[PDB]
Formats: sequence, C-alpha cells, structure tokens
Amino acid sequence: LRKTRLAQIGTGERSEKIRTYNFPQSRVTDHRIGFTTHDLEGVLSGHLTPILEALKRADQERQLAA
RNA sequence: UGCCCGGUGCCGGAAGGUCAAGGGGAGGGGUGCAAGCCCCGAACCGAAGCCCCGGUGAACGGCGGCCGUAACUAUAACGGU
Ligand SMILES: [Mg+2]
Ligand SMILES: [Mg+2]
Ligand SMILES: [Mg+2]
Ligand SMILES: [Mg+2]
Ligand SMILES: [Mg+2]
Ligand SMILES: [Mg+2]
Ligand SMILES: [Mg+2]
Ligand SMILES: [Mg+2]
Ligand SMILES: [Mg+2]
Ligand SMILES: [Mg+2]
Ligand SMILES: [Mg+2]
Ligand SMILES: [Mg+2]
Ligand SMILES: [Mg+2]
Ligand SMILES: [Mg+2]
Ligand SMILES: [Mg+2]
Repeated sequence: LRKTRLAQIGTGERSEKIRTYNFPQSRVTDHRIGFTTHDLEGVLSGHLTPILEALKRADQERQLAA
C-alpha cells in the first residue's frame, strides 16, 4: 500500500505533473499524451470523459508490437 | 530527591456542636393522723476525648482513562472530553 502510492503520488512537487489546470488560459492539459481541451469549467464540473478516452486510445497504443 | 494534605497519623486552634461523674431541683411518686421520712426527676451549669477549622512528606501513603489531529505510510509536539 505504501510503495504503490510513491509511484502514483511521489514527491508531489510542481514537476511530476500529470495534468495542468491553468485558469488564465482556460486549458486542461494531459502532458503524458498531449491531449488538451479548453473547457476548464466543464472539465472541473465533471466532464473528464474526453481526457480519459483520449488517454484510452493512447493506452492500447502502448501495445503496438513489432 | 518532583507533584498530591481529600482519608490516616501528628502539630496548632480560650469559638461552636456532642459528651461522664457532680451541681441544680421545675414538677412527679410511695408512706404516715401529722410533723416528716423515702424514691423519681425537666430546663440549666459541667473536662478530656471525638466532631469541626487550619498546618504538616527524609509523616502512613498516593502519583488516570477514552477520542481526534502534521508534505507517503507511520507517529503525534497540538486539541477535546
Ligand atoms: Mg495527604
Ligand atoms: Mg489537611
Ligand atoms: Mg492530613
Ligand atoms: Mg475526619
Ligand atoms: Mg488537637
Ligand atoms: Mg442528681
Ligand atoms: Mg441532687
Ligand atoms: Mg404545681
Ligand atoms: Mg398522702
Ligand atoms: Mg471539650
Ligand atoms: Mg482537614
Ligand atoms: Mg519524596
Ligand atoms: Mg498505601
Ligand atoms: Mg492514599
Ligand atoms: Mg496523515
């Protein structure tokens, strides 16, 4: 339970980031794949379905073999 | 060589409360023709001791429980009761 979190959370510093919610530019960016929407209000309201799907397609495009 | 004098001990306290013998003798009783003789007996005065008020530990002794809370988990300096 402990070592697993240190893979997920880690140091929690400004780096190590998975997603930026920069209110100035109304942007939510998943830096690990490059998908960025611009509905920072709807995303924060709970419409995270596109970000999960856009990671889902790049999730099996982690299984591209030979 | 710390904190606790509520209990026990000891020390201090001419007040107060309780308290024996004794003092007191309201008012009762027995007996006698009577004068009397004989018993009972309220209030009230009346020590120490105990009660009561303090002090006292190198006097007898005694020195808690539960719940919550911090940049990973853990822990809890902190808080509540
Ligand atoms: Mg004591
Ligand atoms: Mg005392
Ligand atoms: Mg004492
Ligand atoms: Mg006593
Ligand atoms: Mg004394
Ligand atoms: Mg008498
Ligand atoms: Mg007399
Ligand atoms: Mg008369
Ligand atoms: Mg007569
Ligand atoms: Mg006395
Ligand atoms: Mg006392
Ligand atoms: Mg001592
Ligand atoms: Mg003892
Ligand atoms: Mg004791
Ligand atoms: Mg914690």
